Amino acid sequence: SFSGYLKLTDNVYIKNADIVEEAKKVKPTVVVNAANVYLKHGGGVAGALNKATNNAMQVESDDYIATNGPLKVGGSCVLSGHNLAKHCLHVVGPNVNKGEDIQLLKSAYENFNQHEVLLAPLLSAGIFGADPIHSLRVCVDTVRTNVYLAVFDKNLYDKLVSSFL
Ligand SMILES: CCCn1nnc(NC(=O)c2ccco2)n1
Repeated sequence: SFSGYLKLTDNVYIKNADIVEEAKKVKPTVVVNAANVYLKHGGGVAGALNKATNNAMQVESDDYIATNGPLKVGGSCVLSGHNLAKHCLHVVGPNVNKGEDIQLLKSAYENFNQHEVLLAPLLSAGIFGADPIHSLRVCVDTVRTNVYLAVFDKNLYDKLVSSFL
């Protein structure tokens, strides 16, 4: 199962890890992708997860969008986890760099409650432009299921742990 995580709360754990390497090692039931509404996995966590699937995640995602149209900011869809997990839960956190409502971050984390255990990144962090300290606080105050957070950046991981209330 998951190893080397620091316990933050009853149900939230955190580790300085590359979520792709973590997914290949654990092969969890659910890996969360930091998706956009179009499921265009170009960069950040999405670009890295997609590259690890040899673009199979993008091919599956384009078929999903062709059939269903875009997701909502704050929404999600369950697709295959390919070689990384049983399932990938593509969750759209607000992208502050695109002027999206930061208040939708709680709605985005509510998607995690439909899964008993997940390997996940901090939503809206990184290239999505939100403050990761705020993302972690919304995560702990919203998610009730078991969430194993992988934070790629060591310096950010240390700041998140040392400032956690
Ligand atoms: C790229 C280094 C790790 N990192 N990942 N997301 C962030 N972002 C921030 O620290 C930030 C954005 C708005 C306020 O603070 N840093």
